[PDB]
Amino acid sequence: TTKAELVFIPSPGAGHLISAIEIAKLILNRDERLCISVLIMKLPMDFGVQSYVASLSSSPRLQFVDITLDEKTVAGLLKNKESFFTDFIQGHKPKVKDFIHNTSFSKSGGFSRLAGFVLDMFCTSMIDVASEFSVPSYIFLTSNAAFLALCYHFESLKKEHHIDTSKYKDSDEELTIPGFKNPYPGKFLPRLTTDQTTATTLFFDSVTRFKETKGIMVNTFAELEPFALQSLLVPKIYPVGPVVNFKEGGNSESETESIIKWLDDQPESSVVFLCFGSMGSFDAEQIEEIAVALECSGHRFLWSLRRPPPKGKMELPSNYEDFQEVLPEGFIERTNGVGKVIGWAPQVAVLSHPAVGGFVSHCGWNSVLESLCFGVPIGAWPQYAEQQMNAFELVKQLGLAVEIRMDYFKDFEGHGPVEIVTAKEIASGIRQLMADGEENEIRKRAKEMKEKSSAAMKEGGSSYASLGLLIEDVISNIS
Ligand SMILES: O=c1ccn([C@@H]2O[C@H](COP(=O)(O)OP(=O)(O)O)[C@@H](O)[C@H]2O)c(=O)[nH]1
Ligand SMILES: [Cl-]
Repeated sequence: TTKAELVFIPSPGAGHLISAIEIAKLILNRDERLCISVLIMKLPMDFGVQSYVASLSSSPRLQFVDITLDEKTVAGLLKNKESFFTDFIQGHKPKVKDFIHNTSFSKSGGFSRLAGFVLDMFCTSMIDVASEFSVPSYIFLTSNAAFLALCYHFESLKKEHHIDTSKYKDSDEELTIPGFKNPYPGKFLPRLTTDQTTATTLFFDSVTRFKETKGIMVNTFAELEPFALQSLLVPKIYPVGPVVNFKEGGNSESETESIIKWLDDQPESSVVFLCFGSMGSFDAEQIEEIAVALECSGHRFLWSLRRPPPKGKMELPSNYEDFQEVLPEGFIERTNGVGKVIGWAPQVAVLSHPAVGGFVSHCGWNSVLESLCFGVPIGAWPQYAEQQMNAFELVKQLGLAVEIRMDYFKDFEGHGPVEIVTAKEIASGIRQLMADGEENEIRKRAKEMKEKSSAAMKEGGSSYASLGLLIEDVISNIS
């Protein structure tokens, strides 16, 4: 009884790999007639993927294959410090076709014909390898539907109408974008839409190749982004989210216990939770401005404070040993019993706790889906990538977040018009986020999304049937 194998090729890096495995197990646990091969690409300096890959146990219907090139080849692929990433992924094209002939599930025997490619956004170069075997490719976007509508619009502005999108940079003119109810102010656009860099022209070349695929799985659900989703036509969109990994309870549990044990002592829906994603940090004078707003607000707070990278290079934000380096004098011993300052945080464990009632966030989409899965309203303080669009959508389109400052951009090169958001903006945003008990109407819809996000994944839900339709078309390639 033959099955169908899907060749998952996520963009390199843990996070993309973890999201690819999450959606892979959703397909395997839904339909017995499918196996999946995840192809891992590893960068040289990526501790974490190396740490995470070693923990991978190959399920009987799920094989994790590592296909990276020898270091001789990879080293010769740093030639362009802004075309590295597209060059690196393309560099694995010959080792992908080798996997198809040797290590894949094909040649039979549980064993079955190859059936499709599910590629990440940065892996559109793999569409051509899938066509050498006369087999359709797919896209799995861990971003949302509104960002796909934004990519289609700016791909059209750049390649079809040949518009120089630099004009919209920090502008006050409002754009009409398919999938956005109200005009989009230019100053809220992600930098990838206005920056004329090398990386963005190669990124929008990948958006042009979205049209060659059979389908696109987006990490959202129909009731969350209804206007953005119904503006997308080619190709067929499958909202299968919210896809999210709760299982990795690890930051291991001993420090989470103290954080959880402390939140257990706080009143319910009373603590506003500070966190800014994997690479989010702040400069000395901005952390200063946050401590004043937190004290001046009067609410309980769990603040995740990480230490910045050296700015030369040097990987991700770290952790402090003591926050005597960072914090204003007396703030620590004055927020005794009301506030706590940590480094890396068990985000899902914190957001699921009943004491947390507000989530100030950079609006990274995985973080947003985690907050909405537990009904926690958001304070929007975006930093990088598409987060400025996530913020504008959550604040102005979905009524699910209060603005801290939507036109904020964290500059890694050492680009923005605003350096410091003030404690007066932070406290006023926090004051509005936790206000009015549970008659806060932004909090009211956050409650609703928790029920709708849970309903979308169970049988009968929009994401459940949409995922069921994705599998049917995948097996329709094999018949
Ligand atoms: O202090 C932190 C910051 C982030 N995360 C986790 O890291 C991911 C961040 O998601 P996001 O979409 O924001 O990705 P990013 O924007 O960080 O690249 C989520 O799964 C969070 O649970 C965490 O556990 N602790
Ligand atoms: Cl967690």
